[PDB]
Amino acid sequence: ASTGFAELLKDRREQVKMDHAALASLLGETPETVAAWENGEGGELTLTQLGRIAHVLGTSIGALTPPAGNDLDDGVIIQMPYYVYNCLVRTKRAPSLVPLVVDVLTDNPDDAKFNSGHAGNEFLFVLEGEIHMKWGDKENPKEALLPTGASMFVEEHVPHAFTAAKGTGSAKLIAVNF
Amino acid sequence: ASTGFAELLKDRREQVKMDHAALASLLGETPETVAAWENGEGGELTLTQLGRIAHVLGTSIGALTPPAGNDLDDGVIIQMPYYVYNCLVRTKRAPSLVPLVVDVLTDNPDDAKFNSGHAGNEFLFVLEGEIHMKWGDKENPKEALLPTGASMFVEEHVPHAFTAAKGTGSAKLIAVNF
Amino acid sequence: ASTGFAELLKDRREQVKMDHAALASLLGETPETVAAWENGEGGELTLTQLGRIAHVLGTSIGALTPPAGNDLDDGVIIQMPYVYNCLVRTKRAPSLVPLVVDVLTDNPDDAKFNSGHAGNEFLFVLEGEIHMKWGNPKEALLPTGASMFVEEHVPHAFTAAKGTGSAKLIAVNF
Amino acid sequence: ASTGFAELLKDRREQVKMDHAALASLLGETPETVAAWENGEGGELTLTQLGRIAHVLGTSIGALTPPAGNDLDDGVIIQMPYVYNCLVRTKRAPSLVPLVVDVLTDNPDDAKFNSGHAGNEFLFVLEGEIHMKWGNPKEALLPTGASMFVEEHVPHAFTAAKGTGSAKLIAVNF
Ligand SMILES: C[C@H](O)CP(=O)(O)O
Ligand SMILES: C[C@H](O)CP(=O)(O)O
Ligand SMILES: C[C@H](O)CP(=O)(O)O
Ligand SMILES: C[C@H](O)CP(=O)(O)O
Ligand SMILES: [Fe+2]
Ligand SMILES: [Fe+2]
Ligand SMILES: [Fe+2]
Ligand SMILES: [Fe+2]
Repeated sequence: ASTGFAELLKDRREQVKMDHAALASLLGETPETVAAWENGEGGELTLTQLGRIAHVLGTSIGALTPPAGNDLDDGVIIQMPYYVYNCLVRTKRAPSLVPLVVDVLTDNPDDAKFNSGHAGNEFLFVLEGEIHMKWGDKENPKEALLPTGASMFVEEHVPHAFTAAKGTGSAKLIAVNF
Repeated sequence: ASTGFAELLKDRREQVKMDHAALASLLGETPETVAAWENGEGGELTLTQLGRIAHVLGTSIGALTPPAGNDLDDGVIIQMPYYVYNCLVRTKRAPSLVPLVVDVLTDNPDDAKFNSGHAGNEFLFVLEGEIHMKWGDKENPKEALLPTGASMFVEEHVPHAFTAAKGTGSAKLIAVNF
Repeated sequence: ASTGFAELLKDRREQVKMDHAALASLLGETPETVAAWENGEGGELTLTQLGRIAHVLGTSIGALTPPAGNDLDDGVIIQMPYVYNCLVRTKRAPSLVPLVVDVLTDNPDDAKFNSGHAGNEFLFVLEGEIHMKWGNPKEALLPTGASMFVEEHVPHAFTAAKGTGSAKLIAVNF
Repeated sequence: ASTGFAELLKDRREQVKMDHAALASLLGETPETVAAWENGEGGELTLTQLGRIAHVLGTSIGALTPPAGNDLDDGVIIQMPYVYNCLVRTKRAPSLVPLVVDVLTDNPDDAKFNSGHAGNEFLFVLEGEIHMKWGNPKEALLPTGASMFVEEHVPHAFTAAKGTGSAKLIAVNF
């Protein structure tokens, strides 16, 4: 984080044609301190201070910090084996990827509590049982009965909810947010 | 396609400050014909001709044609239920999404024929049996044994191959390219 | 175009697990015809036909066609020297449209609005003084040397300052 | 920053099915502390600590922090008027760095190279004549009014034409 910030900070400062002294003057620091940050010593900078640094450099904290990181072994990562979520493999190389095996333990559609929508698309596959899906306007939603083997796609932000089909006991589906 | 091209063409032409006559002069057409295209009559234009139109407008055919389209019902789309691929739900709103249930009928790892890699990331989940996965350099690859319930992530372009574990008969996995 | 399409078609087809025959039936074509397109023989396909091919493959025409192309000389392109005088453009950055605009009207009371662009815009006052209007509009009198940024979709108009005759701006859309 | 982080933290946490206690244990914090961060009280978290929070949540610090912000006035920002004279910039388009460069060296034999930028660059010769070098370099003598495009990462240098004293360019990085 500190090494990444060090590199990114120096890139942005040079990009806006500021020297150490110029940047220091806008941040209540000495140019020696800014030089220190560009040397990896920014580790203890606060979120608040980071916001100010991003601001004077006309950018975001995100632009001054390193990407999530690489946790892959030559391109891949493997994970061994009302609602219980069994989280599947995730990776910093694709942060929005959140795959899950969901056991649905309520078979009363009236218990379907709607989301407000997701950032990111979602793919679903019914592994066991039958699912009663609802989506859209929670006040008056669309509905579908998804039997085992059915597959579904839910676009970003579309609110949804589901339970197992009425009186069918329980259902299991795999849900992949990407 | 014609209506979309009509709108996009007129947008680009105006964006580069060209009038009908100017654009027509670069394409061996009359300005009336270009006006016609911007009126939805470009339907019979050839791929070759489209390439030339994109070229003189300093852009790509893609920039002059409409996006894939919307096949969703209020945000969602549902599909009812050596290798056999059972294609799951797809959508033009997320073209790169290609989910599959793969039945692996060869349990001889020596039969694993490597890919050359995918455009797009890939999430996998072993539904049945045990999978013998290989990835990377086909000449000397990485390998892992994925039992039922295991989940895996393969980064874009990483070549891979798989069969069921030696002498285990057959395996089944769900593979989601996104 | 034909060769780029041949490569992208094959890739997409393989991507959706379709063999020549599978794709051909959906289009009402023979499998040899599809093989021919992937052999670079798709040059005469019409826009409408491309739309059908993209549709059955669940994608766009753009996803099956090559990028703009490269017109740079080792990464560079140069151009030697209301009236629009178009500056250098490149297929490597299509949305870049730099211009030298001659503003020949100096009656702000009669400026006309450009309902907004798709894309941001950077401007620099080359000569004279400009009277800019945007967004009961927001306004600004801008002397030579002044610079400005206009966000995508923001409507705006320009005129030379009241009775100053004319002015020049550099406008860079990107 | 604190409020943006509070919102993004909660969203990401919910996204990975973690309740306050689940996230707190991984960080060696109490669940009340996490609740406090989502209550906008994360202002004093250090860069290193943010790195740990992002790590356990399998994302980047950037994904948990707000966008640059808005400094426009109804979509517009203006700026009234080798030496770099910085023109208008905006947090709504951070990579836009327009400049008026005073080229005070007129000995091409002694130009020095900028090993390439991250991002494209558009240039326009304001005054005098420029001697550009890029990429045994490629070269070009550019009179006033000439314009040019330099693709990302392409090394380049500028000097006024041999013995012409000085020149001025407008360089727009985007
Ligand atoms: C829990 C929420 O109500 C449903 P999810 O997050 O699985 O989409
Ligand atoms: C068939 C190829 O060899 C493997 P896939 O396309 O499932 O990744
Ligand atoms: C400079 C101006 O932005 C040119 P217009 O938008 O009116 O085409
Ligand atoms: C105009 C030039 O591109 C400025 P530099 O790249 O040398 O910083
Ligand atoms: Fe969901
Ligand atoms: Fe694959
Ligand atoms: Fe404009
Ligand atoms: Fe440069």
